[PDB]
Amino acid sequence: LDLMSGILHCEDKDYKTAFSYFFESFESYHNLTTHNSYEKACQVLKYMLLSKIMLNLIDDVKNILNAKYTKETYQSRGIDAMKAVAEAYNNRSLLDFNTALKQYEKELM
Amino acid sequence: FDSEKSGDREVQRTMLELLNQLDGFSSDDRVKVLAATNRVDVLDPALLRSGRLDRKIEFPLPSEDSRAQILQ
Amino acid sequence: GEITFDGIGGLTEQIRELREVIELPLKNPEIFQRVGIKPPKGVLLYGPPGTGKTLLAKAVAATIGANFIFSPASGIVDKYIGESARIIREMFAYAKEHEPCIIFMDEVDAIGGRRFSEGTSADREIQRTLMELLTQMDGFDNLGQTKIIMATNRPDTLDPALLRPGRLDRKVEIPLPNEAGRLEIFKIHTAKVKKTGEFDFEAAVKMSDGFNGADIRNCATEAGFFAIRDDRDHINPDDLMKAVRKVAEVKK
Amino acid sequence: KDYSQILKEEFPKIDSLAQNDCNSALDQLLVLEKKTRQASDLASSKEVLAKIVDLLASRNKWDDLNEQLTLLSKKHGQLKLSIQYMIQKVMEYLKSSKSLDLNTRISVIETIRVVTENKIFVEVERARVTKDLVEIKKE
Amino acid sequence: RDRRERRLIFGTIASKMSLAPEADLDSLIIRNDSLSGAVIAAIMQEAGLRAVRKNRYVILQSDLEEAYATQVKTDNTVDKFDFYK
Amino acid sequence: AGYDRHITIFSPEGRLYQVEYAFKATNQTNINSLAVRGKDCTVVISQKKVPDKLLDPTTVSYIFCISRTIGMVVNGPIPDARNAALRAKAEAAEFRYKYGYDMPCDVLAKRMANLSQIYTQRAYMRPLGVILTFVSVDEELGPSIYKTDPAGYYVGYKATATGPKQQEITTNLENHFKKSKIDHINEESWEKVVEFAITHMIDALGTEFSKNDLEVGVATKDKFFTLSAENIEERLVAIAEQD
Amino acid sequence: MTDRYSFSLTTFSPSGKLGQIDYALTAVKQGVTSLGIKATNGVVIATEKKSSSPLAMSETLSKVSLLTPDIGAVYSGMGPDYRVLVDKSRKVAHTSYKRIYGEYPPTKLLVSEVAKIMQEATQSGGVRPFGVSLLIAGHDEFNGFSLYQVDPSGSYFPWKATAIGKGSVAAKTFLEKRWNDELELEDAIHIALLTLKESVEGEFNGDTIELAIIGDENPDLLGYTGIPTDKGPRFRKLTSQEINDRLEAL
Amino acid sequence: GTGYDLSNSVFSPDGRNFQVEYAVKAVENGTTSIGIKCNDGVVFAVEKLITSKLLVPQKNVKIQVVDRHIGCVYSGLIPDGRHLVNRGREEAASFKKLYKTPIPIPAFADRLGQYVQAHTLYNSVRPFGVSTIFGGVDKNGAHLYMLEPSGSYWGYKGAATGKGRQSAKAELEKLVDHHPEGLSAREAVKQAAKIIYLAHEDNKEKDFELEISWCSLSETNGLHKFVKGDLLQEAIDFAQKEIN
Repeated sequence: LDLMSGILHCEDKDYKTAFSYFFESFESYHNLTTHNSYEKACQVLKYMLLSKIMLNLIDDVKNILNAKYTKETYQSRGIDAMKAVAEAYNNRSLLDFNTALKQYEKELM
Repeated sequence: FDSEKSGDREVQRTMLELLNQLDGFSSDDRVKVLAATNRVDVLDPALLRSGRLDRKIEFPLPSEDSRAQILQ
Repeated sequence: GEITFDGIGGLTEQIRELREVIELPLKNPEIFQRVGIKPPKGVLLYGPPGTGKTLLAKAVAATIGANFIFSPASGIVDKYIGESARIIREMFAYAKEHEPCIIFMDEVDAIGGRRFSEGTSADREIQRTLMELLTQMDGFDNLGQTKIIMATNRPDTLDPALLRPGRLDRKVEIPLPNEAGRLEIFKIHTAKVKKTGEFDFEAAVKMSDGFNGADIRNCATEAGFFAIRDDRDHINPDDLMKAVRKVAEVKK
Repeated sequence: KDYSQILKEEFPKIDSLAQNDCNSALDQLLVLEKKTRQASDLASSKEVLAKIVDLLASRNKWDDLNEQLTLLSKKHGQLKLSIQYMIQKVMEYLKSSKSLDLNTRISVIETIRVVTENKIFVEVERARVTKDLVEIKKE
Repeated sequence: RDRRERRLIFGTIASKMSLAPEADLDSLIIRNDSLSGAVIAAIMQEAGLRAVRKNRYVILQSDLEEAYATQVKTDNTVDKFDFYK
Repeated sequence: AGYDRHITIFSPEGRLYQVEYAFKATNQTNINSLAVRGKDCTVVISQKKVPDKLLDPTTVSYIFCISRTIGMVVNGPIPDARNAALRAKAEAAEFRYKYGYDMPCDVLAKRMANLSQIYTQRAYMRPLGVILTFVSVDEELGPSIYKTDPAGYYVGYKATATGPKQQEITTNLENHFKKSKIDHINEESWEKVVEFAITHMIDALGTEFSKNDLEVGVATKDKFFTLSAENIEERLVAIAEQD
Repeated sequence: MTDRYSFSLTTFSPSGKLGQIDYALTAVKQGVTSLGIKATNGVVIATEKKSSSPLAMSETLSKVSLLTPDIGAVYSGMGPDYRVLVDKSRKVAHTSYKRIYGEYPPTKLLVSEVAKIMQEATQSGGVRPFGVSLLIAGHDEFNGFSLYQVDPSGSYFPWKATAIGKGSVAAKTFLEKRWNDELELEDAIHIALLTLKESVEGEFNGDTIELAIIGDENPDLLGYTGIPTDKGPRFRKLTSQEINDRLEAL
Repeated sequence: GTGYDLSNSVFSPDGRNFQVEYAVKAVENGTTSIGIKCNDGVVFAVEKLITSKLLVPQKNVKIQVVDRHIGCVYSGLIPDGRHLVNRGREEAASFKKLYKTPIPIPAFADRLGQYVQAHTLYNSVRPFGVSTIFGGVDKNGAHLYMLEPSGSYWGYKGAATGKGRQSAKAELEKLVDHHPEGLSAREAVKQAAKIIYLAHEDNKEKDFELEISWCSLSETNGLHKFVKGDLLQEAIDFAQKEIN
């Protein structure tokens, strides 16, 4: 219910409260064990990082991958694509923005 | 201790203002407050201190030789 | 103020907390604007009436030097046109126009309280004062540098709407002072009383339990009458033990 | 009964001392301390108990004295502040000595639990010996 | 209250205040139960007050635990949870 | 009018006010006691306050002896304590009169539960201002703790606590058992169990006591006794070493 | 010794009712949430164990008691008031019954004696009435399975499926949600687990939930063989491992 | 809602019975009584209010006795203290009936304690507003207990109650440090007389009469005896010189 609601908070901007809808599911599907697969749990984590990039907070994105409590050992190609977007926001260059576009195009696009 | 002070509401603020006015001027000892009553029942930590009632002087009934001096 | 912060000793546990939530935000409010927080507005100090209440009232304004606004509960409830309304509003405006102002309330149980059934029979003045205090704080005009100190007999008998955060953020009990804190008090009021150099200040601390500057003056009253009987201009260190022991029987 | 407690200290101090100053002293603390220690009743701690440390000094290697000092603050004791006064004094004998005591001053900091862990509300001595350790590491 | 419904206040009020990456807001959610809007908002407010007491312009993890013990227990009364007598 | 707080009747809020005021009388003495269980035994420790120097430390006891096996721990005034003490010793004797074997642990808690109800159910009897705590070693389930409140309710407890500070003592006992995932403490000798309860007691309180300020009950298998002043002092010296 | 209050504490209110009984229903509606359902082949009884501390073992307290093992019971209300009813009901069902009829009482006969005992302390002076509500359901050789709802006033009422407790307002709709005459004994268990879960604010497992059903006569729970007339007790209390096994089938 | 003091079973919001607190006030309005606990025996001392010279000395004695081996003394109302001893004396014969042995101190301690705690439960009966002080010698030693109107009693190395208990408790604590081992029965009589004169400052409005009795092992051999002869005369002249 929060994942379907968090999508409605995308085109409406206001990403401050949109991260709570996505973070509520991460700990919810984590305790489901077999009920969640590897690919389904990977897409849920991508929603949290995508909401923070729209909110423009660099420190909160680095705390997700660095801290094991926030990461819970979930990593893939599409997850690393969100890190390249956050690094391109500080330097403000479209070269690194389109760099991860072609390589990660499978999962990213 | 009760909540029935609604009828005593005028009496309640009487003792409250007494504590307030005695704290206004602490440099004047020439204003004396004396209360002559039958006995003491309800106490208070606010009533016992400087500038207020402190020494309790009992007024018992006169003794054998005391009534002889009064009548004389 | 006429009473500094050295005569309120024994409350130093609370004194360290009160100075940081009152003296610190009043002298330098600009430190909170950088973080984005808000300082508390009111400070609720309850306890037994008459003990340390008069001292802490003048002690807050002494370490500051601002104006001391005293609000007696007797004059708050009267029969007039707009009585308690004009008292709080003009005080609210006088605190905004003049920043160095400290408001102190004494015995708010008369103007407060839950009563019994929460009905009103000649009770309209109780709700008149309480509703105005809560409405001025949550409005679009707050008090940044203004501190309001309230006192009552019991905290549980007041309005729970005020105790919630957003208006009154400070609830602090006033218990009896410790033994090490009553030594500094006994060196102040007794200093004005003429005595000798052999006077022992450690005689009372053993027999004193929760005796502030108000209770020690009763010991000086009994010691002042003793100097006339013995034809002396001072008192012996034994007069301190006999005077505190008499007070310890009536008090705690 | 009044001064008789402090008179029994110097009596074994005179006659014969060989290697036995450790057992003939610290064991006396177990007999006393039971009903004593009110205000002025101290005949040993803070006064004579500090003299025992002065007796154990200049006797054997400081490693044995450093271990016996922990046992005083281990079981019961009285006040850690009184022990902190002795620790400040031991640092003075080690400073005027030096020689092989350069590494001894480091072992005293780690062995005593007063410096490593919280004991009494006065920690002033805990940071005093710590600054001396910084001067050793900087060299 | 709910875990996310309370988190909506943490992610909002604390967004306007300076904090540190060491401080974690997840510990103040699950541990807290049945709190109003101002009580949770007072946690971020008291954390900033205690930081000024130590002269700090940010919010650390230690300042959260010091301000947590004050607002965690609103019930001092006894004789509760009584299904008997 | 004020008969709700005078005699025991159904209140508009569904609470008995007269009985609830008896619980506040348990904290008048300010005694915080915890009960822990070993492997085959159970050890309980209670606080002891001696305000007057003329008090005899041998006569003052907060932990009584019901029989050679089952003990009792009471927090509160002695007059309400002896009311439940005379019945507990009598009902334990009446059991072997009609049966002949030893009363189990959960049985004495039930016998005293209906008796404490008589005070609450009947208006002419006031409820006791004490709380009953029974610890012993059962012949089947082994160590067990049954703490009977004046309400007349009893249920099994892993490690319980009482007094105003019981909230701080309980928090210490929660973090210790969740790590070991066991209800009791596993130890062979019963002397080490005494040191285990003192460790959790000091950290919850934050102060130290002497041999005369504490009373340590010890319930072993088929035996029960109470440590004297010299035995409690030996436990404080033994725990001083190592930890 | 010489009780001086013989007057009843329950008096008629000026509104036309009894205050002591009306105020006793408050503790019933504020008590522990329980439920029961009567099927054709058996009766299911479920309740929730609410512990004020995590260190309190819930295995000692039994919220589902046993009078005679044709009938289960549960209390939505004061425990001590319920415990004295257990000792007295077993007495009138054995000393005053089994010593006469030489058998065990049915469901309708058991609620008749318990209802009279609850009123004894209500009318008598110097004693407080019973504010506990009981649910008594069992099997009969003729009328079959029958369930009753015992009020603290002493008036029982028959019910097919009833739930009383804190969430009793919303629980009655859940028992009236899916119901028919084709329900089984195990089919009512899955409904009981989903209904009770609505009122559980804490952990939900076999330890914190007490589930007891009334089935056929169990020879394994009897203890002897060779007598065909007695096949064993009908009442069976489920363990912690059996409750968790039926949770994955929901 | 007031009225908490109108019944014994009604508890105050703080959990303290008002009737119990009022029973202590009745003790402060009565004649004080002291006591001394020795090793081989116990010593009891109590004064008397002298209205005029019409009172005949050594006739009416507030010190009671339980069998021959136990003395008793109370401070408070006269009928309350004497009735409690009668219950203990009648039950003392029941103990010798079944058990054939004389009742010791620990068996006599719980004897009077069960009655006082029973009156607090029943609101229809009045509790004893007196402070009972009893003692004696048994097979295990000599013990001294002090009973309170609330039914609270424990071991006491000294017993002080009544109006003058404030100055009496200070002297009993000094005798412990002066004699940590024990005290003789003859010296305890002289020391108990000085304590009585110390509390006489409030009683100076009238005269005074001292009644001292003690029971020990090596002297009375478990027999309750009153101080008479030259032992009483030497004890009076010794305390009167030290008090002034």
